[PDB]
Amino acid sequence: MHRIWLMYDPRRVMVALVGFLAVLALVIHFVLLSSQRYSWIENGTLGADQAPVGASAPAA
Amino acid sequence: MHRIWLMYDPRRVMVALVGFLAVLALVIHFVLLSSQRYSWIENGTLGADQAPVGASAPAA
Amino acid sequence: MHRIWLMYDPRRVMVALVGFLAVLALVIHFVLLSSQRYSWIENGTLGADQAPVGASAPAA
Amino acid sequence: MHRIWLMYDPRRVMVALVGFLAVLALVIHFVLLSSQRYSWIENGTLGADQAPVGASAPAA
Amino acid sequence: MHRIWLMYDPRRVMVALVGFLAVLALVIHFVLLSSQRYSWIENGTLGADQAPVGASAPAA
Amino acid sequence: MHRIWLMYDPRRVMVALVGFLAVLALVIHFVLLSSQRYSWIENGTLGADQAPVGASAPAA
Amino acid sequence: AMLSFEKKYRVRGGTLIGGDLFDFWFGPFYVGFFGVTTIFFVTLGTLLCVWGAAMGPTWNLWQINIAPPDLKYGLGLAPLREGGLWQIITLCALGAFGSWALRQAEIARKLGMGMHIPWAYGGAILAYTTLVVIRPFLLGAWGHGFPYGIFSHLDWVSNVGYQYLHFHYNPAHMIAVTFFFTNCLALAMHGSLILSVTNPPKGTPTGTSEQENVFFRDLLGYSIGAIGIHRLGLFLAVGAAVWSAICIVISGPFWTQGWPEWWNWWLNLPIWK
Amino acid sequence: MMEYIDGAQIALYAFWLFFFGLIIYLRREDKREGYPLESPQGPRDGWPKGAPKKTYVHRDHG
Amino acid sequence: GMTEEEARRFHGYMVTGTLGYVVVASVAHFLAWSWRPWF
Amino acid sequence: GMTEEEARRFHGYMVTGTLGYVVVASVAHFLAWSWRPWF
Amino acid sequence: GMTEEEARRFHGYMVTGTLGYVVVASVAHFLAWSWRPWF
Amino acid sequence: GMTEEEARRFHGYMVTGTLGYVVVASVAHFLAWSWRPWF
Amino acid sequence: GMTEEEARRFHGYMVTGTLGYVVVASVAHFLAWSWRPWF
Amino acid sequence: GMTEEEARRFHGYMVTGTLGYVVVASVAHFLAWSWRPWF
Amino acid sequence: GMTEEEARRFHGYMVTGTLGYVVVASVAHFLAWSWRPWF
Amino acid sequence: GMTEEEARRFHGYMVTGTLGYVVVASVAHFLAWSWRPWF
Amino acid sequence: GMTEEEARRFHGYMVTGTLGYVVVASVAHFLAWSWRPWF
Amino acid sequence: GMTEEEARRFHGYMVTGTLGYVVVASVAHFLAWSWRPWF
Amino acid sequence: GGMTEEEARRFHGYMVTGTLGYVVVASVAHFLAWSWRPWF
Amino acid sequence: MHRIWMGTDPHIIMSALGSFLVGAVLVMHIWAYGQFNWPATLKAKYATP
Amino acid sequence: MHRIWMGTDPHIIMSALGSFLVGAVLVMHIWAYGQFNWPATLKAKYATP
Amino acid sequence: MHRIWMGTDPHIIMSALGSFLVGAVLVMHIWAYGQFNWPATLKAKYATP
Amino acid sequence: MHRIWMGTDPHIIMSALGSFLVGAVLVMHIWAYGQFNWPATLKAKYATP
Ligand SMILES: CCCCCCCCCCCCCC(=O)OC[C@H](COP(=O)(O)OCC(O)COP(=O)(O)OC[C@@H](COC(=O)CCCCCCCCCCCCC)OC(=O)CCCCCCCCCCCCC)OC(=O)CCCCCCCCCCCCC
Ligand SMILES: CCCCCCCCCCCCCC(=O)OC[C@H](COP(=O)(O)OCC(O)COP(=O)(O)OC[C@@H](COC(=O)CCCCCCCCCCCCC)OC(=O)CCCCCCCCCCCCC)OC(=O)CCCCCCCCCCCCC
Ligand code: BCL
Ligand SMILES: COC(C)(C)C/C=C/C(C)=C/C=C/C(C=O)=C/C=C/C(C)=C/C=C/C=C(C)/C=C/C=C(\C)CC/C=C(C)/C=C/C=C(\C)C(=O)O
Ligand SMILES: COC(C)(C)C/C=C/C(C)=C/C=C/C(C=O)=C/C=C/C(C)=C/C=C/C=C(C)/C=C/C=C(\C)CC/C=C(C)/C=C/C=C(\C)C(=O)O
Ligand SMILES: COC(C)(C)C/C=C/C(C)=C/C=C/C(C=O)=C/C=C/C(C)=C/C=C/C=C(C)/C=C/C=C(\C)CC/C=C(C)/C=C/C=C(\C)C(=O)O
Ligand SMILES: COC(C)(C)C/C=C/C(C)=C/C=C/C(C=O)=C/C=C/C(C)=C/C=C/C=C(C)/C=C/C=C(\C)CC/C=C(C)/C=C/C=C(\C)C(=O)O
Ligand SMILES: COC(C)(C)C/C=C/C(C)=C/C=C/C(C=O)=C/C=C/C(C)=C/C=C/C=C(C)/C=C/C=C(\C)CC/C=C(C)/C=C/C=C(\C)C(=O)O
Ligand SMILES: COC(C)(C)C/C=C/C(C)=C/C=C/C(C=O)=C/C=C/C(C)=C/C=C/C=C(C)/C=C/C=C(\C)CC/C=C(C)/C=C/C=C(\C)C(=O)O
Ligand SMILES: COC(C)(C)C/C=C/C(C)=C/C=C/C(C=O)=C/C=C/C(C)=C/C=C/C=C(C)/C=C/C=C(\C)CC/C=C(C)/C=C/C=C(\C)C(=O)O
Ligand SMILES: CCCCCCCCCCCCO[C@@H]1O[C@H](CO)[C@@H](O[C@H]2O[C@H](CO)[C@@H](O)[C@H](O)[C@H]2O)[C@H](O)[C@H]1O
Ligand SMILES: CCCCCCCCCCCCO[C@@H]1O[C@H](CO)[C@@H](O[C@H]2O[C@H](CO)[C@@H](O)[C@H](O)[C@H]2O)[C@H](O)[C@H]1O
Repeated sequence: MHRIWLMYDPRRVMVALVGFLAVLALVIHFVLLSSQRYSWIENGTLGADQAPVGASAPAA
Repeated sequence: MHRIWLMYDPRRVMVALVGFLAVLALVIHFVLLSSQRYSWIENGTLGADQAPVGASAPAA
Repeated sequence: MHRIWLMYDPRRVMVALVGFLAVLALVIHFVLLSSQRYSWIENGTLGADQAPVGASAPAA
Repeated sequence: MHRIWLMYDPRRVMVALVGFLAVLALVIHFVLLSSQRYSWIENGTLGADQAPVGASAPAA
Repeated sequence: MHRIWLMYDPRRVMVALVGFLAVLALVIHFVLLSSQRYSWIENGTLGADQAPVGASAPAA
Repeated sequence: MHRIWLMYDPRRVMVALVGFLAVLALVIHFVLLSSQRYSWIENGTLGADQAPVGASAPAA
Repeated sequence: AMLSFEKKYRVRGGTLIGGDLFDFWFGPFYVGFFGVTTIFFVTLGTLLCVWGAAMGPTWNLWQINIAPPDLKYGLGLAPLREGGLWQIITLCALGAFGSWALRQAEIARKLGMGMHIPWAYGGAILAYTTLVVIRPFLLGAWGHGFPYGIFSHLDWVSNVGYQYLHFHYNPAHMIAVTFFFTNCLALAMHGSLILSVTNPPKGTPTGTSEQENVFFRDLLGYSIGAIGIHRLGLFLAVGAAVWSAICIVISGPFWTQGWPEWWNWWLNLPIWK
Repeated sequence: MMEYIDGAQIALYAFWLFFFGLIIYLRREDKREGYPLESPQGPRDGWPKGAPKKTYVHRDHG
Repeated sequence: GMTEEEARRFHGYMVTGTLGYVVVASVAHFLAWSWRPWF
Repeated sequence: GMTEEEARRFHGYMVTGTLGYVVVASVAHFLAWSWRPWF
Repeated sequence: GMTEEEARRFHGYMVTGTLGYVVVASVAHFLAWSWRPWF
Repeated sequence: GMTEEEARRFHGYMVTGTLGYVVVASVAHFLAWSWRPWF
Repeated sequence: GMTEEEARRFHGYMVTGTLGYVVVASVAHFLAWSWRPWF
Repeated sequence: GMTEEEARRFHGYMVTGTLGYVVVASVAHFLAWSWRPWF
Repeated sequence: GMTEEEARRFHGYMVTGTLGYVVVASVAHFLAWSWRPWF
Repeated sequence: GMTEEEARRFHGYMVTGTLGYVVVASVAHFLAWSWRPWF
Repeated sequence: GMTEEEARRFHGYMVTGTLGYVVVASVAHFLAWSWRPWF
Repeated sequence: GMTEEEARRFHGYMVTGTLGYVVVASVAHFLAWSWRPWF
Repeated sequence: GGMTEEEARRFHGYMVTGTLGYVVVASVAHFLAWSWRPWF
Repeated sequence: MHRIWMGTDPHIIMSALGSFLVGAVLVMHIWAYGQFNWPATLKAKYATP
Repeated sequence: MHRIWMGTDPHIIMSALGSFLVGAVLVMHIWAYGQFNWPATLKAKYATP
Repeated sequence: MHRIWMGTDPHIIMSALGSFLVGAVLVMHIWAYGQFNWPATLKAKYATP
Repeated sequence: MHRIWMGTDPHIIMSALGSFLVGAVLVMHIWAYGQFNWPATLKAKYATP
């Protein structure tokens, strides 16, 4: 596996990895922050039985 | 089959593969997250019989 | 038949073929997913007798 | 662990780190200040049970 | 810790620090001056009991 | 303390300082002149008991 | 501070006005007589903008709005709180922009350069002068100028366009837009080409004018060449501003109807009337 | 459920952080020639410090 | 460029790859047909 | 470039990594199917 | 680049950091799950 | 560039300063939680 | 650059200026607090 | 640049002038406060 | 790749593993049939 | 990688550990079956 | 990394620590069961 | 890093410090238990 | 760089003494606080 | 049978097997908690009414 | 059995094992508090009406 | 057992240990103050009707 | 035990320790004022109706 560090410079890879993780974490956090279920700054204290849930009915 | 890698630089193949898989994975997750049935962030706690379903052919 | 690979470099043709198949597959999935009958992400669980069918001749 | 500082120049990493922490702190403070629950400059004197809370799941 | 001044030229760090503190101070003053509770040029003479407070969560 | 002038050319510091103080003073005068309470060109002859004060919090 | 090669260039001479009197630098900046008049007008205009913000309803940067006078004041100066301030700021702006172009001419003369940069900037000054001087003068009131405010001037642009119902149909505007879009395309190609020969893939030799010329010729079918692409970029960028000046000066002073009905002449050509 | 924060605003600050990063990078590239500056107080670098001067490999013969 | 025997070796894998792909696609189509016929 | 025996060694890792990834993805689909079947 | 020695010892820290990161993330998910399940 | 002994001396300051910062931030969350818990 | 004795000397002023600044800011905050508390 | 003796001489003017300016400004605030207090 | 000698050893173990797997599955099916017959 | 000699030691432990895992798993199932029979 | 002599010595501590940990945990579960039986 | 001579000597204080810490906490828990027993 | 063995020896003795004094004074303060307003 | 190991690194073997065991065990337990109604019966036994 | 440690760094092992145990213990407690209704009964014993 | 310390800077060890304790102790006190209703009962003693 | 100080400057040690004590003591006092109703009972003695 370590031949990966011979194909690619670890100095270049580490920047790409941290860049990927930082973007991915920021994307996921703001997606949750934009939701109703997980908007934790406003509603984090609610407790799971009274946290919002998306509409059920396929019908009836 | 391994001689395919004599044609293509594996150092390029891995980047193209990761690029393809990342874009494909992101596309499919957002397609599902756009759907009614699989908006798991808002409605993931519904059971399978309570999740939305598309409209059947009319018979009413 | 193999002499086609003397006329055309297979390291080009393989990449062209993979690209063609990728775009073709993506188009056909997208056409089906947009349809009423085959919008499987929303209506996939419907039985074949319940799936939409497009109209008819209005033959009285 | 210390060999990271041979791969990267500590003069650059430390300025990158200071810049990152500066931006991140400002982002978190301004996100909080824009919220209802943690707009502390207007509402900081409210007790924890008086502070705004996001709306519950709908009940019917 | 004085060898931070061998990593970095103090003449440059002090200009950057003076710059940072000036911008930060002006930002915080302008945030407060934009607020209601701390609009001190208009309402500075009000008592602490009289200064604006942002609204609480409504009682059930 | 005087060795600060070995580090910085006083001829440049005095330029920076005069520039900073000039802009700061113009800022503070225009901020006050835009206020209701300290718009002294229109209202400077009013006594301090007569000068405007911003809105209190209402008591209930 | 000076660039490592700069000192031998810092000679006297080349001024238009003032001679040796202001022929000196301040940090990187060349001063000169038109530098002194630049700073005067910039300072006076900027502080009158801050005064305009102070007497307006907010310090919010996006919302500050120093508006021209009512049309009833015609070509006179209005009361300062009723749009006369916008008029004084406009004089400072004209003075600052003119001083900037003449200072550029003094700098270019000191370096033995051609006068291309001052005259290219003259294209932008022409558009500004059209918007606030020429078009309002032809309409007979300074109140036809646009307001000084980061978003309120976009409200003016919106409303002026809809004064002609469908401003896209303005024929000079179509040309001006085409120049702006063509300029941006040409700039992306010129930037890309120079960078791609000077920064080739690792281990490749530095490229050449011949490679640039060959590639460009596969893009457009013809070679533009080195001086040709800079002539083109200058023609496109300055022509965009000149056709902009034309498109706004014909809107109102010369054409008053909706712009779609201007195209009636094309429908009535005798070969197909 | 955040009322003030919305996706267009989030995107816009994402862009600003990229853009101010980009201006820094371009100002580093702009200093590959003529820097460090001469001054009566010795060399000066400005800010950011410039990227080093490039050396260009010529076409080996032709 | 390939030699003729180098090309004829490659051709064997290409045909096998194509047949494998068509087989997978056939099973997919037959699954899809049994789920929701299009004729 | 790359030698015959490097290309072979790389292939063994590549095949193992591809099939390993498909096995993890298969379990992900088994979990998804248990949670909310799409047919 | 670096030797195979250097690459192989770097890989040891890289794996260890990855494991540490996955561990913290796993605890974060179980805290999040017990606070507010998403299935 | 640093010698390894310089990197080792820097590393211990960098670790200590990071952990010191995290300790101060831990108190800041202790205070913020006491004033207005977010869960 | 600096010699380490110059770095040692400069640091003592820098720490004292930072302390003096933090002290003035501490009085400023306690004046502000007693005028109009923010918690 | 400057001699340290020249730095001492300038520092004398600089500190004195700075404090003189602050003294004039403190009187200006005394007058402004007497006319229209801001707290 | 694998020599004729290696292939001969490898085959004997592959046959052994396959038969072992089939034996275990034979017990599994006999148990399943006795629990819930499917024809 | 490994010699056959290293492989032959490793195989001995690998079989032993696998066997031990099965034995503990067998007790776990016997207890589970006693507690809640699933057929 | 570790020679066999380091590994042989390390293993004695690793095994002892693992045993000690399980002993403490066995007491913990005995007490927990006595307090609130879970089957 | 530390020699064995340092490591052996450091270990003795690290153990002694830990046992001091556990003893103090043991008294703390005995007092807390007598005050408010949590089982 | 930093304290030698014997500088550390001197420092530690004062460091121990200062810590002990601080704990002693805090012990007195807590006894006054307890007798003033007991908290258990 | 031991010659299957020869080309390998034993730390990769134990890493891969360990990852598989962790995965399979977690999947099995979370599945089993669904089917067997434990710990749900444990929770109900000590729940406050 | 000890030969498995050969070639490793003992600090790397103690980091990995330490990380795992902190994670495992924390998860097991967060889970156990949900199931056993403790400390919820503790809080109710001392809560003011 | 002392051989585990060899490669390590003792100041890093003491910094890591001390930081862990500060974190753990602060968490434990917030948690305990909530479960045990203290200082809340203390505050209720010395309060003005 | 004194050897822990070797390779450290006394001034960084006392700077950090003094900074810690200032922080800790201010936190404890502001906390304590909230619980013990002091100086609030002092204020109420001398307040004007
Ligand atoms: C969401 C909006 C999307 C919306 C959809 C948007 C899609 C846009 C895709 C654009 C991709 C551009 C990529 C590119 O230009 O690469 C340069 C290369 C030309 O350079 P070249 O030098 O001449 O190339 C030949 C060769 O010398 C290159 O060698 P190189 O060393 O540089 O490596 C490049 C290769 C690496 O090789 C491989 O990937 C092939 C390996 C084959 C292995 C076969 C398996 C055998 C072993 C078994 C185990 C194997 C284990 C793995 O990689 C590339 O760079 C190209 C990668 C494929 C690109 C696919 C493009 C489609 C992507 C679809 C994405 C859909 C969304 C997820 O040209 C191409 O790759 C052509 C791209 C394909 C175009 C096909 C034509 C489209 C026709 C459409 C008709 C549709 C209606 C019928
Ligand atoms: C809207 C989308 C498109 C918008 C498109 C906007 C594009 C704008 C691009 C141009 C902006 C940079 C201009 C520039 O580099 O001027 C040279 C000057 C000094 O460095 P130097 O030239 O390498 O070295 C000379 C100096 O060290 C010594 O010279 P000397 O001793 O002879 O003279 C005295 C010194 C005193 O220093 C100053 O006065 C500097 C004051 C700079 C204030 C303006 C900053 C604007 C930043 C805008 C970017 C963004 C800021 C947020 O040097 C001088 O006198 C130099 C005078 C330079 C005058 C430049 C005036 C430019 C005004 C531009 C206003 C643009 C408004 C949009 O540079 C600087 O002071 C630092 C500039 C750093 C680049 C900006 C990066 C900002 C990233 C975000 C914040 C980063 C925080 C760490
Ligand atoms: C080279 C010095 C070492 C160090 C050596 C010690 C020693 C020795 C002791 C502590 C102790 C403690 N350390 Mg430590 N500690 C270091 C770095 C840290 C860091 C960090 C972010 O880097 C943190 C959060 C801690 C945290 C802690 C606390 C858990 C505890 C007391 C408060 C304290 O230190 O406040 C923050 C203050 C600082 C970080 C400054 C440095 C430590 C100060 C000087 C300790 C003085 C008090 C001590 C008891 C005096 C010894 C004589 C006594 C009579 C026994 N240390 C540095 C790297 N630390 C004590 C303990 O174990 O209590 C249970 C203890 O005996
Ligand atoms: C609007 O209409 C809509 C709605 C869209 C409807 C209409 C749709 C229409 C019109 C569709 C048309 C479809 C079509 C038409 O032709 C489709 C044709 C498809 C074809 C041809 C598919 C072929 C696939 C072949 C594959 C995958 C081969 C893989 C090969 C592999 C893996 C081996 C690689 C080589 C190796 C390993 C050896 C190296 C050795 C070396 C190097 C050595 O030995 O040296
Ligand atoms: C909206 O919902 C949407 C978003 C749509 C849903 C979908 C989301 C999707 C698809 C997510 C996919 C995620 C993913 C997929 O793989 C995510 C992959 C994550 C991964 C792999 C993370 C890896 C982390 C690794 C870390 C942190 C390593 C740290 C290493 C350190 C610290 C040590 C460095 C080395 C040192 C110190 C030694 C130097 C020695 C040297 C130099 C020497 O010795 O020489
Ligand atoms: C939306 O959020 C919102 C609302 C915005 C809220 C959030 C705000 C946030 C995140 C704020 C963050 C603040 C912060 C974070 O670190 C702030 C950090 C601030 C800091 C570090 C301040 C430090 C100041 C130090 C000073 C002043 C030092 C002065 C030194 C002097 C005078 C001596 C100079 C030397 C001399 C004279 C000797 C020469 C000798 C020589 C040459 C010789 O001897 O040679
Ligand atoms: C539900 O509806 C639908 C789906 C339609 C229903 C229909 C389903 C259908 C049609 C199913 C078909 C299934 C099927 C076939 O037909 C399935 C076939 C299954 C098979 C074949 C299983 C084989 C297992 C073999 C094993 C486990 C071997 C293990 C070997 C081991 C352990 C030894 C390893 C090697 C060694 C030691 C040698 C190294 C020596 C070396 C290197 C040396 O000596 O050098
Ligand atoms: C929802 O219901 C669904 C999910 C659908 C239901 C279905 C589920 C299914 C189908 C499950 C299948 C599971 C399965 C199989 O198929 C599961 C297979 C499990 C297995 C194989 C476990 C094996 C464990 C082995 C262990 C623990 C070994 C430990 C060995 C040790 C410690 C020694 C290490 C080496 C040493 C010491 C030598 C060093 C080097 C030396 C000496 C040197 O180098 O010299
Ligand atoms: C609730 O629902 C779900 C979650 C599903 C429920 C299910 C949960 C499940 C499945 C749990 C499984 C848990 C598990 C396993 O499977 C758990 C396994 C735990 C283990 C292995 C613990 C081992 C601990 C070992 C320790 C503490 C050792 C310490 C050693 C020390 C201190 C000595 C230090 C010195 C050394 C070493 C060397 C010195 C010499 C040197 C250097 C020299 O000499 O050179
Ligand atoms: C409200 O809820 C929550 C917040 C949860 C509740 C709170 C909870 C907790 C957990 C609080 C924790 C507190 C704590 C620890 O645990 C607190 C620890 C405090 C400590 C360690 C105090 C130590 C003080 C030591 C002093 C003052 C030393 C002075 C030394 C002097 C003066 C000598 C200087 C040196 C000399 C003279 C030698 C020079 C010689 C030289 C140079 C030479 O000889 O060369
Ligand atoms: C609330 C604040 C909490 C503490 C904040 C963090 C800073 C603590 C500083 C005081 C404690 C001692 O902190 C310790 O300082 C010494 C030097 O003095 C540093 O030591 C550093 O330099 C010495 C030489 O001087 C090297 O031998 C050592 O390897 C290197 O790390 C340590 O890396 C740091 O851990
Ligand atoms: C890193 C160190 C600092 C980390 C700080 C970040 C928060 C960490 C919190 C972990 C502990 C949570 O601890 C939890 O606190 C809440 C606060 O509402 C307590 O809650 C209880 O006491 C508080 C006290 O004000 C009451 O307001 C509340 O109504 C009551 O339910 C819980 O009984 C306790 O279990």
